[PDB]
Amino acid sequence: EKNVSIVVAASVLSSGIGINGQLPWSISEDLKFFSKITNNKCDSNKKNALIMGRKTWDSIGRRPLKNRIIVVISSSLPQDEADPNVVVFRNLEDSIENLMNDDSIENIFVCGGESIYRDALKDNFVDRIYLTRVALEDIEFDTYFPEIPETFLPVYMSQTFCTKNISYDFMIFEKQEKLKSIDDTVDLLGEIFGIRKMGNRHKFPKEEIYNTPSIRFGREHYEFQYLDLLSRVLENGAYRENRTGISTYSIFGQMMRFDMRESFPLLTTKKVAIRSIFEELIWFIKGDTNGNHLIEKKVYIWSGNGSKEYLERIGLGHREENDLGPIYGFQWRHYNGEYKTMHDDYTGVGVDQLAKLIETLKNNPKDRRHILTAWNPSALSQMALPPCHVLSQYYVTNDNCLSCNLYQRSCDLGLGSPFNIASYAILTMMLAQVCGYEPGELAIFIGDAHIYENHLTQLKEQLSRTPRPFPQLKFKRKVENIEDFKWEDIELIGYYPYPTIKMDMAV
Amino acid sequence: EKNVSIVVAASVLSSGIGINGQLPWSISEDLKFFSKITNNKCDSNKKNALIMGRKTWDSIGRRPLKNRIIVVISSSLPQDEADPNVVVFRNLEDSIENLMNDDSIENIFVCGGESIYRDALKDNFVDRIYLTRVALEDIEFDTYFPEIPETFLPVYMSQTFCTKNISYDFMIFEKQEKLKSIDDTVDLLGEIFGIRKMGNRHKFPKEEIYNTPSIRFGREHYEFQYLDLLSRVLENGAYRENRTGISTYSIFGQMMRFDMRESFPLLTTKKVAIRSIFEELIWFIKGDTNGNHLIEKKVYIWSGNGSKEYLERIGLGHREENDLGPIYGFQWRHYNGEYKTMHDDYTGVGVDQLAKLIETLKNNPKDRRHILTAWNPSALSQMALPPCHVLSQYYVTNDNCLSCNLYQRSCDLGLGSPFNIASYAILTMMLAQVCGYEPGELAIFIGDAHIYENHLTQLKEQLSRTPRPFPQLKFKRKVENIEDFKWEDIELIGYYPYPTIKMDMAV
Ligand SMILES: NC(=O)C1=CN([C@@H]2O[C@H](COP(=O)(O)OP(=O)(O)OC[C@H]3O[C@@H](n4cnc5c(N)ncnc54)[C@H](OP(=O)(O)O)[C@@H]3O)[C@@H](O)[C@H]2O)C=CC1
Ligand SMILES: NC(=O)C1=CN([C@@H]2O[C@H](COP(=O)(O)OP(=O)(O)OC[C@H]3O[C@@H](n4cnc5c(N)ncnc54)[C@H](OP(=O)(O)O)[C@@H]3O)[C@@H](O)[C@H]2O)C=CC1
Ligand SMILES: CN(Cc1cnc2nc(N)nc(N)c2n1)c1ccc(C(=O)N[C@@H](CCC(=O)O)C(=O)O)cc1
Ligand SMILES: CN(Cc1cnc2nc(N)nc(N)c2n1)c1ccc(C(=O)N[C@@H](CCC(=O)O)C(=O)O)cc1
Ligand SMILES: Nc1nc(=O)c2c(Cc3ccc(C(=O)Nc4ccccc4C(=O)O)cc3)c[nH]c2[nH]1
Ligand SMILES: Nc1nc(=O)c2c(Cc3ccc(C(=O)Nc4ccccc4C(=O)O)cc3)c[nH]c2[nH]1
Ligand SMILES: O=c1[nH]c(=O)n([C@H]2C[C@H](O)[C@@H](COP(=O)(O)O)O2)cc1F
Ligand SMILES: O=c1[nH]c(=O)n([C@H]2C[C@H](O)[C@@H](COP(=O)(O)O)O2)cc1F
Repeated sequence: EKNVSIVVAASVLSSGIGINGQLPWSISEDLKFFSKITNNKCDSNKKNALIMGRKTWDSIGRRPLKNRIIVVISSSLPQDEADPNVVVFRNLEDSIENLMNDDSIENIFVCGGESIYRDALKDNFVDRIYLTRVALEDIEFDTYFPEIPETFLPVYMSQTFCTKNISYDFMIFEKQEKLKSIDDTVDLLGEIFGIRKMGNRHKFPKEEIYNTPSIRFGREHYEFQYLDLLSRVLENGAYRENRTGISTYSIFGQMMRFDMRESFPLLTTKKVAIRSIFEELIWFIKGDTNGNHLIEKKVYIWSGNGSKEYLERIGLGHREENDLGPIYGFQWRHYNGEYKTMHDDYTGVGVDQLAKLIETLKNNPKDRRHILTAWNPSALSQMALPPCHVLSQYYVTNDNCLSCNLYQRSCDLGLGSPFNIASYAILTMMLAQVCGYEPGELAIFIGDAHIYENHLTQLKEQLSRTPRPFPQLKFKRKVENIEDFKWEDIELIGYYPYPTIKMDMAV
Repeated sequence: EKNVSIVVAASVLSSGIGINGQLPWSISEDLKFFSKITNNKCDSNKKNALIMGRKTWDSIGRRPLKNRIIVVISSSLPQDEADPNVVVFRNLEDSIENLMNDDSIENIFVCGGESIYRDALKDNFVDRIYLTRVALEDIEFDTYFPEIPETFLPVYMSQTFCTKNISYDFMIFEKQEKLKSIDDTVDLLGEIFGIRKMGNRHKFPKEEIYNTPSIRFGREHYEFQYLDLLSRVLENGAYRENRTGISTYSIFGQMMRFDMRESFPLLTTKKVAIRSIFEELIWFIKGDTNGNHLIEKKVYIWSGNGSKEYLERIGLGHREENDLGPIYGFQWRHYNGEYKTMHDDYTGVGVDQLAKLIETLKNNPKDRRHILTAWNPSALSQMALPPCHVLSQYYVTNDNCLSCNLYQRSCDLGLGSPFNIASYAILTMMLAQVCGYEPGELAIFIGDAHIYENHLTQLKEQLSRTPRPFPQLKFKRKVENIEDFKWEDIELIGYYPYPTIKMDMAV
């Protein structure tokens, strides 16, 4: 028995694959993907067979594919022995004669329209599925890819790629059937030493809290860098109290890694409020600490830490209603500046870290001191809340890309973390355009990674959703100064998330 | 054809296993390891056979081991059928009849003295070796474990454990003989997209720069967290210039993780100057920036950045010879203090972060703001060198352990990194004793991880050395204040490193 794999490129939601006898898109890299997989063989004196329907055979110009033998399923095509690279069969079952008879065929690929896909799955001929999920859904389709049967399980999901501002993935599905001593030794050592063995302090998450657990070795989509951290906290998190009335499950010392070259790290397993994230970031960039300016733009994330009852509770009753004090955006633009109120004019006072960062990224790109800090011990007592994202470093690669590292001392994985991922991604892209670079990578290093106990049912629901390709984010215009960005300048392309999940903030 | 494994506990350097008819040590957990490994079986109605010499049979009191059959090799013991749990054979080869005849034996273990080990290896009877490396060498031995033949390769090396201040490892050696489509798909995607696929920017290190490459899935010893970072830089490092004349190979965004409960992360692949590391750390704690105080104690690590030629070169010619300026230990003890010279009295000026950190660690252990920073933009111009270890956070676990996270913007993997690993480990243990806790974990997050080009032959030599168990570090007395620590108070137990490697610092 030889292998029979399905190759298909379908839309991410409705699984559309065609329109009016052709594809709904033109993605060059996806065709090169089709070519390399269908040519991938082990024996030199053998070829692969590509099965396709007649309409698909028409759509490719009715011309052969090099180094391969095309098999056309048709009820009315002549079975002429003229073309040795193209053969015609009357039904799909007969065309699977290559298995038993033809020993010159190594592997078999099904890749030819809805009619052939649906019959190849209903008759249980397919061993593996190569799916290319494309992020295009507000268009018209007339040919779809059938629903994948439950007998298949995902084993691979690539990172998100981008062609002509279109996001797409690459997945592999395997059909289900019915080193040995190293794992045993580690288990025995774990029985002897309790939590003395550090592995037992970092236990692998159980399958019941592992997002898409059938993907073991192919967890390439960088949203798994966030989802697996959720799983790691649910497994190893210590129940601990904190300044709020809501206890958490907390571990210490974690990291996440994200790409920004070919996609934008906005979570797809939950609809993330991208507008509020931006309006908070430009609020930091402008140097503003007036909490009213966010409420005037219908952004209330800082209303909890900016009520008169909260400020008098922490010893800042002399402060105005939403005067959050010297915080993010006051240490960015006026570091070590004497803070009075939020209405005063601070032009010239303090150290403008953001300005020095932009000027250093352009004049000395390979400098190792592109640092933006917000942890100022002399001003902590005056802040409405100590900074969570305390320090960030930036890096110019040899191909003119801008990467970013962030250390955040405390991380609300339910609310703050999805914001921190997107917020510092936008900041890096802003810094890249003003400095003339392209976006690079984003790494976030976390101290107290925790989950609030009132987010448990919500985050467990989020872990039940298999991720979708990351969207794209582009700027509509090039700005003179970094302060000039507006919400209308941001174009979010290809974002098809799961429904939003409500989670209450702990004050 | 059953399995024949060797179980042995030998010294780390000389491979001593016995003295005067008994063990050179008493490690309880190692006996539980011997028991669990020799009892590990698959069939309920089968037993394992334990082969041992006569003198070894004497050393265990001539009493049986539960659920197992002991096989004694002796030329003079009576072959009485009285005891069914003990059988005697006249030579080692005859006793390997367990393979052909007794189908009631599942696995075979050789574990009985130098004479049996050497004959079992010279006759090629052993399939696998379970080695427990013990860090005790300045004692007396009379029975040794033979040199492991080249036909064996290590496949596992556990973390370092500790019993009665003795460090030890657990290794597995396999004998050499004569998830398939996922790797193919990822390789094809790497051909289509160049450095567009993030995996190609983080290529797995080649075997020629991978320390002990035969250990694929068992790289548990946390010195591999440092050695693999060296391998990762040699593979992906971009050749970049910097403020010095010595270029580096640099990557961005890396992390290392170390245990501190059962061992001390002092590198064994190179003899690390631990005294200089400590004398620099207490120099930081005391708040001292006078570089002469380190030179007076024969510690010259800061002499390069504190020469009259270097200081005048970077615009500090007004400064005294070794006046390094407000640096580590001046932001620790006197944050935001106006720095004059190194001779002035700074008692009372600035924010004492170290004092507040200790007081916060004791009074509010689960607080999420145990932060010690050294990045002060207002003082960077006055420093002889901006801080490399810029910010650190501390964490109290539910079992009264103190963990530490460090963000390092720039990392000299040849010189600074071995110091940074050990230094912040010592600092965390000092903070743990003054606050009444035990050492926890150490995680180091790195920005610009690089290797200087004049360290290439040296670090490749270091990568050729298989690691040894981490040592132990204990304090001889409980101190009143953290400033009271002295070098004589530190006892380094079980440190048997490889010879030191000379590497020049880039000024
Ligand atoms: N995104 C992707 O990966 C792909 C998309 N497509 C798109 O899908 C569309 C085409 O698919 P689709 O509409 O389903 O047409 P098909 O490609 O499935 O071709 C159908 C033809 O195959 C023959 N056929 C099908 N079933 C049988 C049967 N049971 N017995 C005998 N003959 C059979 C018939 O030929 P006959 O009339 O001669 O009897 C039929 O007309 C196009 O738009 C194409 O571009 C196609 C391939 C891949
Ligand atoms: N750290 C560890 O893992 C272990 C350490 N040890 C230690 O090592 C020491 C003992 O080892 P060791 O000194 O080598 O003594 P052995 O344990 O190897 O026993 C030797 C005896 O086995 C018999 N024997 C050996 N070879 C032959 C042969 N070719 N034909 C017939 N009989 C043979 C002889 O018994 P006879 O004289 O009756 O003929 C010989 O005296 C002890 O200190 C023990 O504690 C032991 C086991 C494990
Ligand atoms: C059958 N078909 C429709 C089509 C389009 N995109 C797809 N995409 C995927 N992922 N899977 C499919 N089955 C698929 N099929 C095809 C098949 C081949 C070519 C084609 O020109 N292939 C060249 C591509 C050459 C190149 O781009 O380098 C080859 O050599 O295979 C176009 C459409
Ligand atoms: C043959 N021998 C010497 C000895 C000591 N340490 C070793 N350590 C290792 N790693 N490997 C060996 N072969 C070894 N052998 C032995 C064998 C068994 C026991 C013993 O008492 N074993 C108990 C373990 C008792 C316990 O768990 O405390 C068992 O149930 O097997 C002591 C010494
Ligand atoms: N404990 C604690 N956690 C914090 O995150 C935090 C912040 C920042 C912040 C970030 C995000 C939110 C928030 O509500 N996000 C949302 C989530 C889902 C759907 C919609 C939204 C939406 O905002 O529309 C609130 C606050 C300041 N102070 C804090 N304290
Ligand atoms: N560029 C750059 N790199 C740095 O590491 C650095 C430091 C800290 C430091 C740390 C270590 C050394 C050093 O020489 N270590 C050794 C290594 C092997 C064997 C012996 C020694 C020994 O000292 O005895 C020098 C300096 C201050 N300023 C710096 N600038
Ligand atoms: O950007 C943010 N990210 C974040 O994770 N938090 C959460 C983390 C923690 O749950 C809470 C309070 O921090 P702490 O209790 O350490 O003072 O703020 C707040 C932000 F503003
Ligand atoms: O504790 C230290 N750790 C460290 O890694 N360096 C190295 C890193 C780098 O090679 C150099 C400073 O880089 P730069 O001056 O360009 O920021 O010092 C120096 C220390 F003092």
